[PDB]
Amino acid sequence: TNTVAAYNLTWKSTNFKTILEWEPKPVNQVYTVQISTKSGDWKSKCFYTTDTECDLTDEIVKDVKQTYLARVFSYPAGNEPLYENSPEFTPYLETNLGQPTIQSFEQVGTKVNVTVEDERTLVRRNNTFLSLRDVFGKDLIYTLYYWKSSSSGKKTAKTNTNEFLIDVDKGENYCFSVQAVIPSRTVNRKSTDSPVECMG
Amino acid sequence: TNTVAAYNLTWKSTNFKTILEWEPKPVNQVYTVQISTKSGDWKSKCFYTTDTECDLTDEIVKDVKQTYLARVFSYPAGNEPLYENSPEFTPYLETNLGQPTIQSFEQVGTKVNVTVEDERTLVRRNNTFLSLRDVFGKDLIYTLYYWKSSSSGKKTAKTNTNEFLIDVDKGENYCFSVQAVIPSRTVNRKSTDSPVECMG
Amino acid sequence: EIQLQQSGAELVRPGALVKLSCKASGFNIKDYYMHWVKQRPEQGLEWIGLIDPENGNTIYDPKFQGKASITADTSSNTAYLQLSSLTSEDTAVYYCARDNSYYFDYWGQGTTLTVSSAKTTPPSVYPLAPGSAAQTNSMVTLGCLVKGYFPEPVTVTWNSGSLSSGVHTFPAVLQSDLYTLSSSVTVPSSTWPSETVTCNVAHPASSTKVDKKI
Amino acid sequence: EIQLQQSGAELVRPGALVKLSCKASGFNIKDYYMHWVKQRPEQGLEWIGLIDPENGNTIYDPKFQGKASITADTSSNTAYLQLSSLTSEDTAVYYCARDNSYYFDYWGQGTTLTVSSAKTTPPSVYPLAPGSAAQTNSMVTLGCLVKGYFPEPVTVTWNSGSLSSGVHTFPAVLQSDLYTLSSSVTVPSSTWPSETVTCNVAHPASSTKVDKKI
Amino acid sequence: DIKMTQSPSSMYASLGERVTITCKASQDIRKYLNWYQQKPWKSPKTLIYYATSLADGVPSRFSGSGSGQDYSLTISSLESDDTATYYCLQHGESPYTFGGGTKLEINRADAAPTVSIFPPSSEQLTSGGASVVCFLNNFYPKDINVKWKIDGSERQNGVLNSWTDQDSKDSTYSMSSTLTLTKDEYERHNSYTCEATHKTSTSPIVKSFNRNEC
Amino acid sequence: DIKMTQSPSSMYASLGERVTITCKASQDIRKYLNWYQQKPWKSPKTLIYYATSLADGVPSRFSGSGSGQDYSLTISSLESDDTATYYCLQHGESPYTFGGGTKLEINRADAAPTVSIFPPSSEQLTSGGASVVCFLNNFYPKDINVKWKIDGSERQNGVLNSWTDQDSKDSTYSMSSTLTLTKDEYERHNSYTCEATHKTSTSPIVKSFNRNEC
Repeated sequence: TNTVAAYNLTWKSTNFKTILEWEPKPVNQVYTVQISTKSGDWKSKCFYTTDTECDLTDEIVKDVKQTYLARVFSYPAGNEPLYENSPEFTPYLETNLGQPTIQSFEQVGTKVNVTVEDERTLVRRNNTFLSLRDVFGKDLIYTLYYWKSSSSGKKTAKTNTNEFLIDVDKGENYCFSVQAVIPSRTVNRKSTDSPVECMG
Repeated sequence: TNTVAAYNLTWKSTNFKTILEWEPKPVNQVYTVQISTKSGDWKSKCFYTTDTECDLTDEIVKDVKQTYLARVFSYPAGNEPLYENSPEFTPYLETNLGQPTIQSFEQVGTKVNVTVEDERTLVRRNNTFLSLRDVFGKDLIYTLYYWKSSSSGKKTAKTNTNEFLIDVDKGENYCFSVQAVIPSRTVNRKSTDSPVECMG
Repeated sequence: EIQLQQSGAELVRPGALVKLSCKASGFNIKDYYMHWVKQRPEQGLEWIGLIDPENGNTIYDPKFQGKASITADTSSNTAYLQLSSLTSEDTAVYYCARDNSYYFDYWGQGTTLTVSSAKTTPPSVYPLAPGSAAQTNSMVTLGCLVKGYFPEPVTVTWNSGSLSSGVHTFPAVLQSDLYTLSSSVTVPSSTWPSETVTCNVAHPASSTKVDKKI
Repeated sequence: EIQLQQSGAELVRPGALVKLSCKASGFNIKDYYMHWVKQRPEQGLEWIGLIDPENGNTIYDPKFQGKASITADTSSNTAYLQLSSLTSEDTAVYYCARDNSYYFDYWGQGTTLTVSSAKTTPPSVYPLAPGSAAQTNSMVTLGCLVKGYFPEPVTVTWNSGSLSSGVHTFPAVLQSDLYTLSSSVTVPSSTWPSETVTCNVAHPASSTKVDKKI
Repeated sequence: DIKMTQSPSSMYASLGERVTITCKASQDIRKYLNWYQQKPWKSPKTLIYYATSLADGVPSRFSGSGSGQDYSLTISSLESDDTATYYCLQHGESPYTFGGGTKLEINRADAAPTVSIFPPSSEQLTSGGASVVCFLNNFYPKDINVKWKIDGSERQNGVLNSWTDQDSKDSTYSMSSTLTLTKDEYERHNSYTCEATHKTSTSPIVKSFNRNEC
Repeated sequence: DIKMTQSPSSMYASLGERVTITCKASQDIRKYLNWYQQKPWKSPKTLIYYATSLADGVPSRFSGSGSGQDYSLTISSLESDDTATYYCLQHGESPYTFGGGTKLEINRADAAPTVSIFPPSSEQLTSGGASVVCFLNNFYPKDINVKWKIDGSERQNGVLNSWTDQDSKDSTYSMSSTLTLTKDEYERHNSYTCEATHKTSTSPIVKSFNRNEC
C-alpha cells in the first residue's frame, strides 16, 4: 500500500485555544490524532478525519502547565499505520498572547485611571472560565506606553493588576498603548501592542 | 298485621365496648338481633328483647379489624318478620377512645418523667384482656400539651409509648394535659383531653 | 379527595396585617393538627406554628409569637394565619400542612405574600414566534414573554397545560419594581402552524388570565 | 547560556559621537526590554534609557534626551547606545541590562568609555620578584608593575586566572596622562621558583595582552 | 431550642451514585425525624418518616437510618428526578425544627445549548420598547457566558439573564437572555446577535437576525 | 521625576551584626523596588526584587520590606563578602531612578601589614627610569601612613599610593607605594626603604634594600 505519514505538525494557540495543524493534505487517506500529557496514555482525539487540523483545546486546558505530546496516524482512505509525532507543548509558556484592549479610562482627580480588559480564557477551574489574569496571576505584567500628542518622546508604567494611576499634564492630549508580558517565560513573552487611544 | 321495623340503628362504642341502640321504642313488639362479620352467616344474639339496645361486645372483640354487619328483626308482641340493617362497623377504626389519664409523675434528674395510664380493654387475646396499647401498638401516639402557669403560650411533645421525659424550668408551676391520637385513622382519630393537672 | 386551598397571591402594605387562609377539603380539621410553614426566597423552610382545631389549642415557634396567630373556623373547615406589624422580612411563601402525627401528609400549594407599597401591575404578554424557522432542532421553539408585572407570581402554561413536554419557564427577574418571566415551549416543525399553540399567562395578584396564540 | 557582550574599552575624541554595542546571546532581545545604564567614577549608577526591541519603542531619562539614542538590530540581537557632543563628563562605564519586567536579570560587563585627545599607549609590564626571600610571610609575594598605559582599563590576572587566592590588584593611578596599576600574588615559598608564576596583563583599548613570567 | 444540623449544604453527584445527607439534633429526638424533598416551585413531599419508614409511594432507593441524635437519608442509585432540596424536620417536641436543608445537583454528560433568537414582536413595538430574547436551552454545565452585540463588537448591557433548574429528566439547564432596547435604538440598528461561550465548543455559539421590515 | 532618597551614605558595622539600608520614594511606587549589590569593579547583582522577593540565588540573610514610599534592605548576619555598595532602583514608571546607594564597610579585628619591597627591574632600568614598589598587604585599619627614605631621613616625594578595597574574605586592606626615581637618582644612591606607621605596632614597619649591583 502507500499512505504517507505526516510532516509539519504545528501547534497553533492564542489564549489557550489550541489546534494542531499538519501536512500534507490527505491524499486518499484519513488521519487520527493521539495526544497524551508528557510521555503517556495516548488519547485518540480527532478520529479518521480528512482535515489537517485537530482542535485539542479541552485536553490542553485540563492543565495549562503540563507538557503535551501528540501524534497523527496516517490512514488510507477508501476501499501498523505510520504516524508522526508532534513536538512538545507547554501551554502556559507558549500560547501566544492576544492583543490587549484598554477597557476604559476616567480621571480620578490629578490622575487618569486607565484600565485594561481582563480577557476570559477557555481554561476552566470548577464550572467556570478563568480570566487571563486567573491563569497567570502576578506572573502577568501589563506595560503601558503613553505620551502626549505634543511630541514623539514617551513614558512607561508597569502593572500586575488591571488599572494604572498615572498623573498627567493639565489640559493635554495623551495617547495610550498597552502590551502584556509574561515574566516567567523565556520566549513567547509579549503580546501585540494594543490599539493606540488618545484623550483630548 | 302491623309491627314496625327499625330505624336509627347506631353503633355506640368506647374502647371496643360495643352496643347497638335503635328505634323505635317497642310498641307491643319484641326485637331479635342478628350480627355477622362482613357479609355472612348471621348470628342471633339479643333474643326477643324489648330493649332498644344490644351489647354485641363478645362478638366485635373476637376480631377488631373486621367490619361487622347487623340487623334487627321486629316481632309482634302478645297474642316473614320485618328487619332493618345496621351500618357497617369496623371496631379498629371507629370506636371512640376513652379520655386519657396521666397515671403519675416523678422527676428523673433535670427532667420530669410524665406517664399515661395504659387503659385495659375488653379485647381478649388468649385468656387475657389486652390493653389499649396492646391492641394498637405503635399506631397510638399520645400528644402532651404542657405549659407553665406563669404564661399563656403552650408547648408540645409526642410519644408512642406511655411516658415523656420533658425538661421543665427550675422551680416553676407546669400544668399538663394529654390526648390520644390513632394516626392510622381517617375519622375518630382523637380522644378527649385528659383533665388538666399541675405541678409546683 | 383530600385537599388544602390557599390565596395564591397577596400584595400587602407594610405595617398592615393580613390573614392568609387555607381551606380544607375531604377531611375534617378537627381530627388533625394544621400547621403553617414559611419559606423566604434564597432560604429554607421555617415552622411558624400549629393548631389543634379540636380543643382549640395552638403552639408557636418562639420566633413568631406576637408576630403571628393561627386561628381555625371548624364550621368552614378553615385554618388561618394572621401576620402583623409587617416588614419586607415577611415577604415569603406560606404553606399550611396537615399533621397525621407521624408526618405532614398534605400540603396546600403556597401563598406568595409580598409586602410592598408599589402597586399591582398586570403583566404584558408578548408572543415570540420565530422570525423564520430556526436552525437548531428538527422541531421548532416558540416562546411567550411576560413582562412588566408585579407582584409575583405568574403561572405560565401552554395549550392550557396539555402541551407539557418541551416547556421551560424561566424565573422572574426584577427590573424597576416589575419582573419579566419568560416561557418557551418547543414543538415539532410539523405541528406548527399546522396545529395551535397558545401560551396562557395567569397573574393571580390581579385576577388576570391572558391567553396568547402565537 | 544567556549573555551580553561589550566593547570593554573605548577611547574617543571630544565632540565626536559614538555607538557602543551590547550583543545578546542565549535569548532574543525582542522578547525583552533592553536597558543602558551609565556609571561615572566617584559616583553611583544612572539610568540612560530603554528600548523595547519588539515594537521598536524607546524611553529615556530626560537628562539624556538629545545626548543619547538607543537602537536595536533585531537580526544580530544587538542593542546600541550612541552618545554625541561628547564631553569629558561622559567618560564613564556603560552597562546594558535585561529587563524581564520584574528586574534587570542580566548585565553586560562594563564598557569603559573614555573621551580624550591623548593617544592610546599600550602598557609596559615588569616583573617584581624578590631581591631575596621576602621576610614577611612563610610564603612569598610576587608583583607585576603595569606602567605607562592609557586609557583604562588593564585586566590583570595570574597564571591566566588559575592562581587566584592571594591576589591584590591596586587601582590605576594617573601620572601625566598615563596610569600605573600593579598586582601582587602571594604564593608559598615551596611553590616558586619551584613552579611557574606568570602575571598576564590585558589592555583592551589597544588589543594587547602581555604575559610576564617572573 | 432543640437544634438540627444537616450536612452538606450542597452536593453534586452523578447518576447511579449513592448519596448520604445527614442530620444531627442536639438531643435525643427519639426518631421523630422526617426527610422532605422539595422540587423547585413545589410544596414539599414527605420521603421518610419516623426515622426509617418509607411513605406515600416513595421509591425503594430512599432509606434513612437513625437513633437519638444521629440521622441520615441515603439515596442508593441517584437519578434524574432527585435534583431537589431535602430537609429533615424533627417533630418530637415544640418547636418543630427543619434542618438547613441540602441541594443535590446531578452531575452528567456534557451538552451543547441549542440556541434561539426572537425579534421584537410588532405588538410590543406598539408600546415603545423592544426585547430581543435569546433562549439557550438544554445545556450542561450550568456555566455559560452570553454576549449581546448590536452592529458588531459594539456589544451591550440592558440585558437580563435567568437560568432554570436542573431538569428532572435530562439533568440539563436552559437559560434566557433578554436585551431590552426601545423602538428608538432598536430601529437605529439592524444586526442583533447573542454569543454563547460554553465549553461544549471552542468557538462562540452565535445566532442572529436583522431588523429588515422593508 | 519620581525621586528616591536612600539612607545612609556609608555605614560601618561588623560581622554577625544586622543592618538596614533605606529608600523612601517621593510617591507610592507600588513595590517596584529592587535592591542591588555592586562589589568593586563588578556588574551589579540583583539582590531583592518587587520589594520583597529574594532572587537569582541570593542568600537568605537578605530581605527587604516595603509598601508605598518606604522600603528597606536588611542584611541579618553581616558577613565578609557583604562589603559592597547597595542601590535601590525604582522601575514602576519612567524614568527608572536608582537611589544614591550606600557603602557598607565591615568592622573587624585590627591587623598588621605584611610588607614587601621591590627594587627596579633591570628590565625597567634599560628604559632609564626606576620604580621601587612597597606592598603593604592585608592591614586593618585602612588608615596608614607610608614614608619613602632615600639615604637616611632624606625621605622623598614623587611617590604614588593606591589602596584596595575591603577584602571580600578577611575584611582587610592592601596598599601599594611606588617611588619612581629615574636610573639617575636611582644609581646616585644605595639605601632604599619605606616606613609603615600603623598602630598595630608602636614602631615603624621598615623594609629596605640597597642597590649593590656589584
